Order: sequence, then structure tokens, then C-alpha cells
Amino acid sequence: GISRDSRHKRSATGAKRAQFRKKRKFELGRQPANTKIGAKRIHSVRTRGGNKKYRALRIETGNFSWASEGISKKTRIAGVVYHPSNNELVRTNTLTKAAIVQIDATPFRQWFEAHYGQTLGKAERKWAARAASAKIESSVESQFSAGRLYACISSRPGQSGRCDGYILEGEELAFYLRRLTAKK
Amino acid sequence: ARGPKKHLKRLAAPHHWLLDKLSGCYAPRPSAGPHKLRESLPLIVFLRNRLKYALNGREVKAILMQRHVKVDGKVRTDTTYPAGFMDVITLDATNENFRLVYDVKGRFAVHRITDEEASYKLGKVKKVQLGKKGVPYVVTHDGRTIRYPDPNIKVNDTVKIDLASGKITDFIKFDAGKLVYVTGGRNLGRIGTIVHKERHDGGFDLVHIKDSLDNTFVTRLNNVFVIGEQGKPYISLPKGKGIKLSIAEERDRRRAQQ
Amino acid sequence: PRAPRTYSKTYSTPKRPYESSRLDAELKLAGEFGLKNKKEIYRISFQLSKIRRAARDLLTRDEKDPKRLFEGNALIRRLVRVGVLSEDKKKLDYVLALKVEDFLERRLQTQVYKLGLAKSVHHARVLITQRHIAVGKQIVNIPSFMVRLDSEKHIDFAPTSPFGGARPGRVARRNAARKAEASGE
RNA sequence: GCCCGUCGCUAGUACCGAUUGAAUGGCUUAGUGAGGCCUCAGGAUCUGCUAGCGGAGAAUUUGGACAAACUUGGUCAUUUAGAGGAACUAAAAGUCGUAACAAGGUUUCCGUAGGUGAACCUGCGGAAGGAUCAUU
RNA sequence: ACCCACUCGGCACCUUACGAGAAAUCAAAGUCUUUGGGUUCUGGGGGGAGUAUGGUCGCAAGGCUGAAACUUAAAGGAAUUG
RNA sequence: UAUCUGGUUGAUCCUGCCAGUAGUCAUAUGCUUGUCUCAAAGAUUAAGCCAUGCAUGUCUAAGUAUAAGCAAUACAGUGAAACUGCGAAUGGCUCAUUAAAUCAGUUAUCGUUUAUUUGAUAGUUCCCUACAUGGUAUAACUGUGGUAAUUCUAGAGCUAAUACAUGCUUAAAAUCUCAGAUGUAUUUAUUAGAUUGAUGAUUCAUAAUAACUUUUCGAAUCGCAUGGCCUUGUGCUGGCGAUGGUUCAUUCAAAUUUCUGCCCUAUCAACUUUCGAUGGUAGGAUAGUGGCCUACCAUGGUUUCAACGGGUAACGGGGAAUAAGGGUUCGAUUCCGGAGAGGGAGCCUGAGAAACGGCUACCACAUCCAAGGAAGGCAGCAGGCGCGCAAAUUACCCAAUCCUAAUUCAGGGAGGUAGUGACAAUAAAUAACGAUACAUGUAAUUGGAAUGAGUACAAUGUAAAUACCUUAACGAGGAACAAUUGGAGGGCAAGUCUGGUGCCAGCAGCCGCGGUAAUUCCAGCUCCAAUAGCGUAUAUUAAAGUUGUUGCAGUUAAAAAGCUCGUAGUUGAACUUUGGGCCCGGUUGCAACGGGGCCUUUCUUUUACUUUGAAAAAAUUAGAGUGUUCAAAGCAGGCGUAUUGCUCGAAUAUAUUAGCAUGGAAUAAUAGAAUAGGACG
RNA sequence: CUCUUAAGGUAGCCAAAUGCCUCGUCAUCUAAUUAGUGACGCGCAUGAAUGGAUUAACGAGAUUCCCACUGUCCCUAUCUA
RNA sequence: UCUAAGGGUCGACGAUCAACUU
Ligand SMILES: [Mg+2]
Ligand SMILES: [Mg+2]
Ligand SMILES: [Mg+2]
Ligand SMILES: [Mg+2]
Ligand SMILES: [Mg+2]
Ligand SMILES: [Mg+2]
Ligand SMILES: [Mg+2]
Ligand SMILES: [Mg+2]
Ligand SMILES: [Mg+2]
Ligand SMILES: [Mg+2]
Ligand SMILES: [Mg+2]
Ligand SMILES: [Mg+2]
Ligand SMILES: [Mg+2]
Ligand SMILES: [Mg+2]
Ligand SMILES: [Mg+2]
Ligand SMILES: [Mg+2]
Ligand SMILES: [Mg+2]
Ligand SMILES: [Mg+2]
Ligand SMILES: [Mg+2]
Ligand SMILES: [Mg+2]
Ligand SMILES: [Mg+2]
Ligand SMILES: [Mg+2]
Ligand SMILES: [Mg+2]
Ligand SMILES: [Mg+2]
Ligand SMILES: [Mg+2]
Ligand SMILES: [Mg+2]
Ligand SMILES: [Mg+2]
Ligand SMILES: [Mg+2]
Ligand SMILES: [Mg+2]
Ligand SMILES: [Mg+2]
Ligand SMILES: [Mg+2]
Ligand SMILES: [Mg+2]
Ligand SMILES: [Mg+2]
Ligand SMILES: [Mg+2]
Ligand SMILES: [Mg+2]
Ligand SMILES: [Mg+2]
Ligand SMILES: [Mg+2]
Repeated sequence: GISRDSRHKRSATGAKRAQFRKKRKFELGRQPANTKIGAKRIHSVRTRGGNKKYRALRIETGNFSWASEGISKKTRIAGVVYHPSNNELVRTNTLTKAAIVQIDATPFRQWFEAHYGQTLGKAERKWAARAASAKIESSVESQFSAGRLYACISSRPGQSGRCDGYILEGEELAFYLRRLTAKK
Repeated sequence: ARGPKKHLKRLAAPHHWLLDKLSGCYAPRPSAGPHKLRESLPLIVFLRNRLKYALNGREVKAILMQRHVKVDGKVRTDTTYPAGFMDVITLDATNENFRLVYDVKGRFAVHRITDEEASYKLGKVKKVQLGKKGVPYVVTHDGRTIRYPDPNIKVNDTVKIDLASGKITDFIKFDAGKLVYVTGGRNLGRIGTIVHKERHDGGFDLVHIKDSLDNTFVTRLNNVFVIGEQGKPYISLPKGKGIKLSIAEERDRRRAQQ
Repeated sequence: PRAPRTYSKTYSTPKRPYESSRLDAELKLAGEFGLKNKKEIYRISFQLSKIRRAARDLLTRDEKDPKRLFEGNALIRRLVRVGVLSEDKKKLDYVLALKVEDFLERRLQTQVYKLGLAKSVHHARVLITQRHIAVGKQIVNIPSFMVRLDSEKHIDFAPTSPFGGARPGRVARRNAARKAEASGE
């Protein structure tokens, strides 16, 4: 099968290496997951040492964290809008680590309302304790009016079966917004 | 080569077993256990070559399967159990307790001890680590993990292990001027006092040892085992006390028997 | 497989095959000591060359160097025990100045003769070959034995070997059984 | 005395050589491509909870990557056939002359060029290893 | 210009060799078995053979590089007496 | 353990090779072969092809027993079969591939997986069973069969689990959220992890917060004893264990990995880079790092200090032969590492295989067949064919060495034992002693002893033997119980001997000998050499200072480039703290030699070198000890007795390349302050 | 060794678009070859600016073989204007 | 059906405009 060995992959002088040691199972690679969106389908791969990997195909929900109020709500991934390694992954909506996706934002709005009570996107004085210092940003809340939050995948769906991630914030969000308003 | 080897060819066994060359093709491969493959001494070797109690491996396993032998308080019916340094081999039939210690030539000397001191054993603290739930623990030279260790027990210290409750009764701290056994290298089996420790960040720690006769030899920290202070070893030393006489004075001691 | 069996040669042939003076010296030694072939002289000269090599290696070392002291003392002890090196030549230079006859003298085929147990060296050879000589409480049937200078006081006949004890022999019995008839009855 | 080469006979060893020669093996473009593996499906029949609905699921099946192998072509290597050509060596007291060794009967030799049955000859420059260490 | 003396550098020469060498001879071919100042190139018995082949340079002639099979007990150097 | 000799000439001195000579665990072959110990052995050529038989199975008390299997009030014991578990990835073989690859020494994992062993570790589980859940489950077994054939299986009826799938009981303590959540495991994000643990160093160990999971674990298991208290019942409790299980550590491992080191070749000088070559970002994949793969981007990476290519009748090393010193050559092969199982490739299971005495496919072979089909892989052990100059028995056994399993028991062609065997190695029979004659020796002149070569009661040995050791009886007289293999011109020890042949036959490594005078051929006799061995062939080592670093030669013997420049390489003038004095203290014999410390203007550049130390497996080598009868060997053994046992050992040295630590500071290189951007507090 | 010429065809080349004999001989090419090619050469009657030999490239030039391709053929049939 | 690269004018970017070739 696929081999991660360096006995192929000719040496740094450019010399072609002679073959020894027919392919070893401890050097095997496998097929990419190419995780898509929707109708969760996870396959268990038996890995070295009896361990198990989870190939995510067609994942629908991911656990995304705001990282500014530390909520980590479970939400639905809408689609892939940017991927730094391959635009084809954006085209095909292939879920993958470091992919820039859009998430539902509804659990985050519901938590913001149950926490601050400050009408984000449209036991009494806990809203008072979480005081007027609640302005999040001028780019993370303007997305709530559309109900789509830009997020970045952080887990590896092909490895862990999960599609967790974090909401874009600050200079990371500015960078990806520049990229999106260029390539869109 | 497709898996773990299960055979140990003769001439590949550790030399300090004093194994016969033309006995057979194979040696007793030390099973996985507390100490190591090379630094170990199988119960078959210690029962058939160091005490001559048994004559064959069959007879070694015959002795073992009736619960006669006992390594560190437990039965250890394994024919090739890897007993090693500071281990207590007690047999109740022929009631006597041995402590596996190194003679000055570097072999596992037969060292009879009394029950009142075979109750315990010594252990060199291999590592100090916080376990799950934030519980500190120490790992010793024999592969023992002991929870809730004294907060002053660091690496390379020695701990006295109850060997019935498996807890730390006392601990000697690695410092200049304590009695140390050498458990590896050229000076394997020597006893002396720490004089100085050279640090060598990144590399290997070196320690200079001065035996009773003021001989000063340096060796790697990996194989020095604190066993107490000078003149007060926390254990009983074998017949030679790790002096390392030269061949000339050894021949002299030998010819002093006429 | 089992560990190999170490083995070494014990002799060395001369480089020149047909040196007449060396041939005559070897034949002189073989006639004096009752030797079967030149290979025995070869073996003794090989032992002497090994001894000389070790002694030279030690003598090139510094004096009171521990290795020289220990190994030269051991070599001299072994040689004086075997009786090749005399009692007053314990210096590691007389080891160099040894000879072939100094080793051929301690042969049991030579000691048996010099002790009067045999009429000649060939008598001694056949007497050792025929199990007639015992060194201690042990029959020794090997001519080359290198008496340890303590066995010299003990080289006598065996309780077997009907020259020093119980039995009368083998051909004596048949000659008696035929002399019974030769008597007439 | 010693000696050189052509030519002629015999034997051996290599070389060139039409044959787009032959065979074997390695690598390889392209084409086809088994098989398992991952994946899109598929649903025999096998029982369960109530025609509603799930679970296990064989054949088959889509697309991938890994790819044996074969065909064709290319290339490399190593053996090998070959009319004929041209050498070398050995043997042979064959033929022709006598080139060298004496100033070897034209001193020899080097480089180069041309010529001639063959050694060789001749021109030009060089050397003495010359047959001259020598003309105040 | 010449003479005399000295000097540095050069082409050489004469005598003697401590010394070197197989010798012829050599002030270097000496300071080498008492073997090491630095460094480049070349040779390894005589032929086959500076041949064949490949490469490269050349207009060509050829140059540079350069084998093998096979064969052989000498070939060769200096000197001595005829 | 530092050696030469024959051959060029009429003679000489050289060069120089040829020839001789010696060794080879170095192979073949010829002749010969009595004894004991040891034991290599189908590597070379064909990693060629293989008939046949065996080489991997495994059970305790402790997973499952209604064998219609045995035997003396549910089985109480044993126990075929089978399911389950574990193993079959070790071993053993071979050297085909393989030249920075393997491998060696040395590193790293703060870059990962790890069955097992060992140690530690789990009060938190529920959205009408726990005094114990199901078949949704089946085997073995019973009965019906197909095929010629396979370790082929269909159909029907049961039946369990430590197989499979589910699923509760443990309060108390315990804080946060607005009654619930709070064990662990997975995934993500954030926080602490200080100066409140560790490291040289971390985004480490670890903890916390918020969540997340096609649910992970949190025993529905088994044996032997049954004990204590008691509401005396189906009470409550309580042992020693086995197996299992999460995580961590440990061990056995694995995989990658640092540095340095491989033979010949330039008639290989450029190579790699579209098609990954070197790097960057991101991702995928992996156990994990990593161009390992992908996407985008950059244009890099190696090289005369030899890249790349070609060859190897190349697996690497430990080591072996030879060896004054230096070296040369070899290493398929007893140990370590690697790779392969006809050639490739792919993959299942499993902790671990890209496994081949596992599977799948193709290629080449090739078995059987009832022609439909089915089954293969000796470079395991024997054995056959083929190839060749070239290599053993289709033997016995688990007793030893160890290995494997559920395991004290079973299994093991692993291994051991024997058979063949002049591979090589050790020891060393073929005679010894008298008398008589003759001049210490000569003669088929004679006598008494000695013994094993054999043979063989027993007994030891052995797993059972064989043999060895030990021995009853036998078994020496041309002791026929008969030693050979090569030679006698020189080298080179030994014949102008006799007969034969006559430039023939032949010998002769070389020089030569043979042509009617042969010391050289064929023989006889005699003699020489080595000897149960000796010769021959090839290879290699010494000889060879004829490969030269030590250590060659180059005017004429072979060899100085036609000449100069010139890059790499090699090499490169001198100079910087010397010299006084005072001490302490070593080792050897007041002396000698070696230090360390103070004064005398004086108390952290970069390298090489060198000292010391650790390292450099064992075996091997050198070597200490040790009467294996000596010896090769082996690591044994020794010392006393009527014990109811005491004791010494299995040292030491060396691998001097690379890395590591340390002392020195000569030698050799390197850097300092010059437009001062210098030093000092 | 002869006769003989002004000189006696040199270097090359050849059964050649130049060779009668001749379909020369040998080899190769094919199942078979008066063809083609490579050799040989006492060459009826080759040959040196009446230019000799060779030549990369070029050619609606002459020729042989091979692959592809086909109704040229085996063996003809059919359709359209 | 898309992706990327290759421009003009004006005031490290912004505004505007434009054609095809790969
Ligand atoms: Mg002449
Ligand atoms: Mg002349
Ligand atoms: Mg003339
Ligand atoms: Mg030559
Ligand atoms: Mg001459
Ligand atoms: Mg020779
Ligand atoms: Mg073979
Ligand atoms: Mg193996
Ligand atoms: Mg961490
Ligand atoms: Mg990456
Ligand atoms: Mg090799
Ligand atoms: Mg090979
Ligand atoms: Mg090897
Ligand atoms: Mg081979
Ligand atoms: Mg091996
Ligand atoms: Mg394999
Ligand atoms: Mg085979
Ligand atoms: Mg395989
Ligand atoms: Mg097999
Ligand atoms: Mg196998
Ligand atoms: Mg076999
Ligand atoms: Mg005989
Ligand atoms: Mg006998
Ligand atoms: Mg004769
Ligand atoms: Mg002679
Ligand atoms: Mg020479
Ligand atoms: Mg000359
Ligand atoms: Mg010359
Ligand atoms: Mg230069
Ligand atoms: Mg200098
Ligand atoms: Mg002509
Ligand atoms: Mg013609
Ligand atoms: Mg023609
Ligand atoms: Mg035709
Ligand atoms: Mg003309
Ligand atoms: Mg004309
Ligand atoms: Mg035209």
C-alpha cells in the first residue's frame, strides 16, 4: 500500500537508491478521509498497537469554542469558505483541519442571551454582574445578524472523527476576512 | 525482525552469569520483569549455577513450583524470573535469605543475610513524577512505583523499601560523602564515597568515588547506587566490600594460604 | 549451534626443509631422548618460541611495570615448577636463554630413564607406553609429561603393571600353562 | 659470429566486418491491466419492535490509491554467428635479399614527410647513446 | 681600457674525492638501512603494444588518453679478457 | 617470531623477473591409513528443481463437559471432540539482493507504538433483573447427503462461556450552574503550572474551565477452603487466590534517528529538478517525526575533499590466515545486525508480519484428475535430481540447553545422541631387554619378559545404546599384528652402484637430463626427507625494500612531463613568561626522579595534538590459576571424613578510527585595539 | 628470366549506370531471389579536373528490403451521379 | 462549471477601466 518510507524518495545528492526490504507494515500510509458535510458517517480504522482511529466522512456537527468567553458550543457546520492548502477543498466542502468554515451561531447567540442578556444579534442581576463590558467585537457580532460565524477547524476529522474548532477573532479574523473579500 | 526474540543463545548471555560454554546452545533468556535483561540474574541461574541446589532446569522448576523460592516477598514461580540488584531471594525450605549484590569482580555474589534485614530492600529513585489526580510518585531501580513520596526525595536518591508494605521508611540523599555501590561499567561491584559530581548538562553526569583505600575512580551517574553513609551502609555488604585489589595483591592473598 | 571448539597447533615446521646441520642436530636430540619423529622437536621448539616471545614482550616493558611483574613472575613460576628453568635463574632473561634440552630433560621418558627405572630412553618410552609407570596415584602412559619437580620423588611403578606390584603379567601366565606340560605332566 | 623484414606452409589468440546479425539479462516511456485494500452504492436472507422501523448483512457494484503481469517500443550490459579483411605469436635450420652490431662497408638513432618486394631509401630539423671531449 | 684584491650572480671547467654508485662516473648522481627539509610527475621482467577499442582534439596527417587475449626465461645496464 | 637460494655471462658486478622455500579452521585431488580426544561438512556452480516422511502446537485447582468415553440422587475423578484463550512474528536455514544501503561504535525520541512481565492505579455508571439480562447463537454432538479427489462442506435439532451483546448495586465526603453536573477515556479551545513538582531546555508531568463522542473503561468470570457474628434464615459478614480490566510507570521490544567510518573504476565529470529534486506554509496520512503524500510557493540540494554512473565471482561486523615492525589477503559459515523464503506485488489476523511449514492475484515451474476440478513452494531436518573439482543418515531421543502454551506433565528434525567423515586440530603403536660368535656395533645364532591393535563375561557410560575410561579369559616371533608418501645433478638431504632405453621412451616448478659411458628416464639394491601421514592443483600470505608510510626506483637497466603559468591539494622564516627564590609533599633507592602551591610587574576566541578515565557484547587473541593421565582443550576444582561440610575461582590486558569527560598548553593553525564603533569601574 | 614501351594503369575502385564469359564465386537477405546488399578480382574493356575515391544535406531521379496500409490480388459484390 | 496568472489610467495601497493568451 501507501508507504511513508524514505528508501524511495531519492537521496539528497540526487542518487537513485537501490531497493531492499520489501515494504514493511510499520511504514504504511492510508487513504485520505476527505470528510464531507452532513449525515455523519464515521469508520473505525484499526491502527498500530491495537489502537483505533476514526475516519470522519460526511460530518454534520462540530464543537466550536468562542475562546473569548470560553463556551465551546456544539453547532452545525454550514460550509467551507476558505482553505489555505487547496481551493479544491473549499469547492468540494471537504472538512479538514485549518479549514475556514461557517457555523450556525445559534447556540452562541442563545448562550450570549442567557449569559449577558444584551440582545446580541436578534438569578436576576447576573446580567448586572457580567457588566457593561460585554462588547465582543465589531466583526464577530455583525455575523450574528446573518447567523453564520466564521470558524477554523482545529481537530483532524480523518484522524479523530471529530470536526471541532474555534471562532475566528481579532487579527486572525481580519486576515481571513481580507482573504475572503478578495477571493469572493 | 517481525517481533520480540524469545531465545538467548549461549555466548550472547550476560557474561557475569559465568555460564558454561559447551553446555548447550541456549541460555535462560530473562523474562520481562523488574530490572533488565543484561543486569538481571534468572532464578534458574541462581538456583542451578550459584547454589548448585538444583542440577537441571527441570529440577529448578521442580523447586519453584512448590513455592520454595521467594523474590522480594512474593512467590515468583517463574523459572527465568529476572531477579537483580538489591533483590531478596528468601527460601523457607533451607530457610535462608540472600541479597543479590555485586562482588568486586562484577558478578552477582551469593550473600546470605538475616531475616531481620531481609525484611526490607533498597531502591534507587529512577524518577519523581506527578501521576493522575496530582498524586506524586517515585519510580525505583527495580521498577517499583510508590505513591505519596517524601517531598524531599529527588532523583538519584535511595529509598529504603519496607518490602512487605512497599513504602518508604527512610531515604538517603545523593550528595558528596555518602556510601555508593557501583552497578555498571568497568568498576561494577565497587563501593566508595561520593567525592564530586560533574554536571555536564545535556551529556552524562559523572561522579568521582573514593573507596576505603583512597582509590579514586570516576563513573557515570547511571550506575552508582547510594547505600548509606560511610561506615554505616543501610544494607549488608558482601565479603569483599568493593575494594578492587589489583591482580598482584590478589595473588598475594591467594598464596597467603599455605 | 553450540559454541565453537577452540583448538590450536602445537608445533611448527622449520622454514628450510633440508638444512643438514639442523637435521643432524634434530637427529642427535631424537637419538638422545628416544623421540619418535622430528615433530616432537618441532613441538618443543614451538613451546620455546612462545615462551621466548612472551618473555621478550615483558622484557621490553618497564621494570616494576605491573603487567611485566605479574606475568613474568607467573612464567618463571611455571618454568621452575616444571623444572626447565633452574632454581637460581629466576630473572626472566634466563627464560630467554633457555634451550630445547631443558624441556627434553623433564620429559617422563627422560625422567624414567634418569631414575634407573629403565635401561635406556627407548626402554623408558615403551615402559610408559605400556602403562608401567605411575606418577602419583595415577598411571601416566604419555611419554611427554613434563614432571612437576614434585612428581620426581613419586615416579614409581603402578600397583598394576607387573613390575611394581600385584599381578604377574600376561605372557608369564601362558608360559606357565605351557611349562606345566613341558614338565611332562 | 651475430642478426632484420617481406613473402610461402602449419597452429593458436585477439581485432575489424555487410548481415537495420542472434540470444540472454537489467532498466524504462506508452498501452492494457489481475488482485487485495479504502470508498460510492447495492440488498440476497437472518432474526427482532410494532403495513409503519430499525439492526446484521452475502453476491454484485462506483471511484480511488497501491500495483503484479503482459504487449510494443527505447536503452544499457554480457555472451555469440559471420563471407571477407588485417595483425600478433609459436614452430619451421622454406624463399628473397642483408637492414643493424666493426667507420657493418652510405655512422647509428629520434621527429616528420614521401617513396620502394622486403628488410629499408630519401628530404628537413635534432641527438651522440660517435667514428671527434683537442688548434690562443 | 687594463692590472691587482674582494664581492654578488651566471655559463662552465680542473683536482680530489670525506661521501655516492653496479659501474661508467658524480660537488651532485653527496649529506640514504645512522633510511623523514617541501613538493609535482613517472616506472614495476621482456614482448604483444603505444596495438585494438572507446573518448577527446585536429582540415588532414595525427596528438592526448589507452587495454586485453596470447606469448616468453630471460630481455636489459655497466664493466673485464679475448 | 628481522635468513634467502637456482637461472641471462667466456668470466664479473647489477637491474630484473621466472623458479625454488615456508604457512593457510583453504579448498579440491592422488596414494596410504593402526590407536585416543575434538568435530567441519551442498557456501563457492544453480537464492536451480524437488518424490517422500517429519519440522507448532498448547490445560491448571482456578473459561466452557449430560463424549450414548472411561473407570468406585447434578457432574465432585479422569477426560477424547469442540468452542474460548494464548502461541504459531521465536526458532532454524541461506547470502540472492544490497556500496552511505546494510553494518560498526556512538547518539536522540522534548518525535512515537509497545502483547507480555513487574509495580501502582478505578465509592461518581442508573432515564421495574442484580439472590445475576438475552440468544437476537453457535460449536462439538445427533441424523440426511454432493464430489473421483482437499485439513471441502450444505441441509435440519439441541447446547454453554472469561465467545458475543447488553446492563445495576458503593452513602458519606465535594464545589460550581441556573434541583442538576462534577470518575475515567476521546476531541477542541482557554487557564495555571510561579519565584506551585521536574528538566540543560518545553505549549512537560499535572490540575482547572467550557463543552464534545457512529461509546471506551469502571469483572453479570473461576478454584480451594470454609471461618466469625447472628434478626438462626435464601441472614450479615469475612480468607487465600486465578483470570480479566483503564491509565501510568517498568521490562521485553519496535520504529525512526546524530556523528564518523565501506572495495575497484574518470575508457563514469557533472548529477538531481516537469514525473519531489532542496526548502517554506498549510493540509492529508502515519504510532509518531519527516516531501512520507498533496496543494500553493521559492530555486534550490550533491560534486575533483570524487558527486552521479559502472563493477563486485560484495551481505556488514565480531573475527581468520600470514605475520620483526609496518602491512597484505580473507570473512557464504558456531555470536550480533540485516535481508529473503521460486520472481514481484497486495493484504487478513494480531501487541508485533507486508508472514510465505498465512492468504490473494500475476509470471515461471509443476502435482493430481473420473477433464468437471483441486492442490502447491525443502535458502528447516533427512533424502533425490542437476550442476559441478567440490560437501554426510530418508537413523534415535526430548535426558541435557533452552523455547512455547491454559502449562511442574504436552510439544520442539530448536537442540542433543549416534552414523558417514584423513576438512582441520590433540596425544602418539609399528617394538623393548638379555645371551653366543666376530671387530660400542654386524649377522633368518638364540632366551625370557611387556603390552595393546584387536576380541570379549560383566560393570560404568547413556533416554536406550555405541564408543571412550576400567577390566575376567583370549590376543606377538620373518612379534606376515610386515608404513607410507615423495626424492637421491644443482637449488635441496640423499649413488660417477647394477640392468634396461639410446635426442626414443620419458623426466624436468627453473637451470637442464636423455643422441650406445644416463649420478636426472624405466627398474633392482642402497640411501635421504617428512611420517599416519605425504604428494599434486588452484588461491592467498611471508619471502617482496618486486607497491616501498616505515621503505623502492626514475643520467645510462623501466621510469623527470618540451617548457612556463596556474586552481584545488600538499607545504610554508623568525618573534610574545624566560630566569631567579621559597615551601609542602610524594615514589623509588641523604641522593635520584617525578609533582602540587606561593612570591619575583604576574593569581572563562576557535581547533588539531597528547595524558588520564568511561566506552568499544560474548566467543576469538594475548594472558593468570587449575596434573583434562600429557596435550589440544574445559572452567574447572581443592581440602579434610564415616561429615550429615568447608573453601578458592571462572582474573587481567588490547581493540586508540568516530563520539564523550578530564589534565597539559610545547608543536601547528586561528581571533583580538588602526577611520578605535578598543579596554577599566 | 626473358621479349618489350613514350610510359607500361600509380593512389584508389569494381560483375559498379563501366565485366563478354555471367544468372561470375562466397556471404546475407527469402520457403524459394537472373533482383538488392556486403565481399573477392589477371578488371572482354575500372582509374585519377577526358577528374579518382568518398560524402552530411537535398531529389516528382534509378533500385532493394522492412513496418503500416490497403479490392493490386484471392474473388468478386454493391451503391451514387 | 470554475480556478490561477499575465494589464491601462488616475490619486505600500486605493479608485476606475479593459483584451485576449496560457
Ligand atoms: Mg648492412
Ligand atoms: Mg650502415
Ligand atoms: Mg653497401
Ligand atoms: Mg613490464
Ligand atoms: Mg653492453
Ligand atoms: Mg613463486
Ligand atoms: Mg547454492
Ligand atoms: Mg529469525
Ligand atoms: Mg501537555
Ligand atoms: Mg507537516
Ligand atoms: Mg566482504
Ligand atoms: Mg552476492
Ligand atoms: Mg559473514
Ligand atoms: Mg555467494
Ligand atoms: Mg544470523
Ligand atoms: Mg521476512
Ligand atoms: Mg528453491
Ligand atoms: Mg511474503
Ligand atoms: Mg518450507
Ligand atoms: Mg517461517
Ligand atoms: Mg536440506
Ligand atoms: Mg603396521
Ligand atoms: Mg584400547
Ligand atoms: Mg633411480
Ligand atoms: Mg645434496
Ligand atoms: Mg625495483
Ligand atoms: Mg636504451
Ligand atoms: Mg631507460
Ligand atoms: Mg594553490
Ligand atoms: Mg613557523
Ligand atoms: Mg592496380
Ligand atoms: Mg570488375
Ligand atoms: Mg556488389
Ligand atoms: Mg523481391
Ligand atoms: Mg593526371
Ligand atoms: Mg574513362
Ligand atoms: Mg529541384
